[PDB]
Amino acid sequence: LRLPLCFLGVFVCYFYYGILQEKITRGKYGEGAKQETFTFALTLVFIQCVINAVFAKILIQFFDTARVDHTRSWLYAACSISYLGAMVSSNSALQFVNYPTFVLGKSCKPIPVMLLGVTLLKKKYPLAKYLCVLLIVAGVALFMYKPKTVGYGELLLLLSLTLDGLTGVSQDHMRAHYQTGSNHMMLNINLWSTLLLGMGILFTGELWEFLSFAERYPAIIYNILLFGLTSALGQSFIFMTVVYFGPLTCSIITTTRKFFTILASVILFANPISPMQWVGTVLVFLGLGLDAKFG
Amino acid sequence: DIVMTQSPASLTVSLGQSVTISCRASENVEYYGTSLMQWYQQKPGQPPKFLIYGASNIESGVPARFSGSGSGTDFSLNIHPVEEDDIAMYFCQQSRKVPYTFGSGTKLEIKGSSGEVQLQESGPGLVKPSQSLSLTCSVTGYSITSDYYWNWIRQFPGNKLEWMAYIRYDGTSDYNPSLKNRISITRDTSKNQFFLKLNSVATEDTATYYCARAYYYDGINFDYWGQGTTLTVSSENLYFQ
Ligand SMILES: Nc1ncnc2c1ncn2[C@@H]1O[C@H](COP(=O)(O)OP(=O)(O)NP(=O)(O)O)[C@@H](O)[C@H]1O
Repeated sequence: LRLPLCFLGVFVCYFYYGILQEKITRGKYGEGAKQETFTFALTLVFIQCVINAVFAKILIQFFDTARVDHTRSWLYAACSISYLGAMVSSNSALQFVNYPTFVLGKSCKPIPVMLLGVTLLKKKYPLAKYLCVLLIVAGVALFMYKPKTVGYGELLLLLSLTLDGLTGVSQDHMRAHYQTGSNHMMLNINLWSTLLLGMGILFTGELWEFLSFAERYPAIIYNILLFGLTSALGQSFIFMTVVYFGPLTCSIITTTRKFFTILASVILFANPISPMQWVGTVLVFLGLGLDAKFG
Repeated sequence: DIVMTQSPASLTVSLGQSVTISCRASENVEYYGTSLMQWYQQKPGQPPKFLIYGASNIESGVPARFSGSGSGTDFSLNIHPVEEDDIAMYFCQQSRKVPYTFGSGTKLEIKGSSGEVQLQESGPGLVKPSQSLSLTCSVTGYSITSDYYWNWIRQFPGNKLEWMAYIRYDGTSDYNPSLKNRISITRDTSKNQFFLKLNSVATEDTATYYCARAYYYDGINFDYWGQGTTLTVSSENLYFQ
């Protein structure tokens, strides 16, 4: 038994997922006056949720079908609301901000999770937090803010961070009190989010517009489909890595994956970055790694 | 399956003393920081009474005297102001793995000596070996199609409990892997009953069978119990005895 693939599969899958997301959301469809921007975040998130739910169903039906799910449906619905809210808010924010900024902001999960835990759950962090978390804040203030009001994009990113913190709190509570497996939770929350997003797109009137837009630029279809696939397989790998190595291994793996994704976005796509902004990303990632190691 | 061992077989204690009963599991019973342990109390000739879940959380209605502590593979139940009421056999149960297992039981004895759910079990008393048996548990005051687990458990002579199986209101059922090939659990919603059928009963099946209602929270907790029905497997017809 060899486990390099715990690194290789997750890294490749999520790296390609990030590249496809950048190519889709920030792509320059059309030209000149005919140029159009991808404003259909709901449809993208709905497709991703559908693909993830299908893969989760396959995984549970083929892997470890003996387990019985003790969780309550309403808990799954409540978690899925925040989960899909976070995903939609982040994807919509990506329309305004660059991709490096989007990923860096979405990486700062520890700050909202600590705030939620201390303010609501009352858990105290002697050394796990309050140290290497101020490092993350310093890095963000170095990158997002510079010496030389905030727009819609960072507001939406902050909202996504808050929703992600709420989702994490709910998931932790349900895991503790109902012993829910990763595959079952992933399937259920993805199904609930798929239903909610289907209702939202159908009633909002965005499905017709998205279909017309795709008809205008058919290639995007392929892209988004691949994107969805890369969001599933990699996720599955992470699940395995959760049960094979442990949580710390998964955390460090995703941290290095995010760093390499930022590097790829900066270099391949010619996203403009400058000195004293690289320092912010370095500080953020160092703080995230130290927090993962301790606590 | 996890084997639960209760350290004190029987504790001779006086009134007012602080009594601690220790239970140990063969494997860690923690899951994301939650200890899946339950403590029940059984008075003589009565079904077990649910006391504690999660190893530290006192069930509503239980006196504040009882408390729980411990983690990993070692747990303890403490009663500081012991009274006459808390005189019984205490059982520790693990809900980490599907074949839920109870402790051997610790007996405590003193020196010098429509608004609720009703479960009723019925079935034959004396049965020849190799015959097929069918116990029926009928529920009144509640519907088996609402959010609760309905379990069949049996207690052997010597007070050794053993969870046989259960059926959820969704229709999903779980079985003890040891007995999975011998028992079958079914339900009839029209009459609001559920049945347990045993094939090829043997002399080792003699026991008191309870049907219980349980809810899952930090482990399965058999909060409501039936009155228990005795079953004796023998090759002789019991007459004049
Ligand atoms: N045990 C787990 N560890 C990490 N991610 C998990 C786990 N279970 C499910 N996931 C999901 O897997 C995905 C990993 O993608 P990613 O965007 O890197 O998450 P992350 O929050 O940035 N890193 P992490 O804190 O480890 O989940 C997320 O959607 C997580 O919710």
